[PDB]
Amino acid sequence: NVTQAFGRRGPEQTQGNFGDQELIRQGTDYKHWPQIAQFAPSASAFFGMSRIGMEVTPSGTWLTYTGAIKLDDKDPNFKDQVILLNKHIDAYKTFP
Amino acid sequence: NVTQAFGRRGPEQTQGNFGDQELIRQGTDYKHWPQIAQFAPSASAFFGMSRIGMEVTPSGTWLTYTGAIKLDDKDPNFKDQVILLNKHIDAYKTFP
Amino acid sequence: AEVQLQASGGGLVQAGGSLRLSCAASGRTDSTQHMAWFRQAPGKEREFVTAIQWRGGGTSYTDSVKGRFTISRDNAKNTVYLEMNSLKPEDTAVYYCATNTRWTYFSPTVPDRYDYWGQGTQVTVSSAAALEHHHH
Repeated sequence: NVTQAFGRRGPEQTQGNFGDQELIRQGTDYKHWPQIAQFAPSASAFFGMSRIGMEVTPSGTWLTYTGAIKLDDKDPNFKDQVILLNKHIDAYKTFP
Repeated sequence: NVTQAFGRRGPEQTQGNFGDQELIRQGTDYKHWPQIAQFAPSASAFFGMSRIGMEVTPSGTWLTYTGAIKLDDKDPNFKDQVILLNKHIDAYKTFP
Repeated sequence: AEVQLQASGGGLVQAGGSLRLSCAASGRTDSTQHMAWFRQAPGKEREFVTAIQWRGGGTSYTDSVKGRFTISRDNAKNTVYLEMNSLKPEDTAVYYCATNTRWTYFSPTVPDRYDYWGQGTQVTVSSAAALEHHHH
């Protein structure tokens, strides 16, 4: 369960926003999870392409990160990949 | 190698900012890379804790992300980890 | 009107001269995600110039100003600076700083995606014509 491991989906920066009810409940057992995991960066890509920072707050010391992974419109499944990713991006807004 | 794969370190949104010349040249062969790579998130963690977005720009369609990783203050090597990460964050500003 | 923007730094210089625009943000600066500069020349449409991420600090520039213009912000204060070197007559325009609140990685380049706006600052690049202004 995504909620137990990484918290509730929400509009805050402290909160993750990815995942509909199926993906939250099933997690990696979601049918199309491998099609999503392929876009996750490797260790080298993460620290190589992302813009990294450091903040010392009352809650602790945080390694901040942000970046952009180019999707290949050339991939035959590009349209399906975009649809799949959009299905889970900010899906919490339509939750009961 | 890091420059060849991801590009030169800089302040622009199209560029990464992490890595001194030693890490840039050696890459994964850098002596302290495993100690840095441990903070890189796994695929499930990346999509679970980050704020994900789908952004279509003149350059193309991009899967974007932002987040923060809390460093364990009870970790015995917490102080060395901060030094090593700060050793590479925005180090390009000190490049000759 | 949760966020207020204070802009300054415009002036009249010769070609090749330099200026520094400043945009100080006040109020609920926490919601700011991107700060950008737009410009409008006489008889022309509003054009995107540069932008910066409020948190990470990534920067963006239009092609015509790359290398000559540099936007920056020290993370602790809420004032952003636009350093303008090697100014050309094509840079003569009214400059406007703006902020938004929706998170995106790439700074938007259209005015409608920004929510708060500062006062326009006039920038004029003149060919040996500031002399008359100096006298007056």
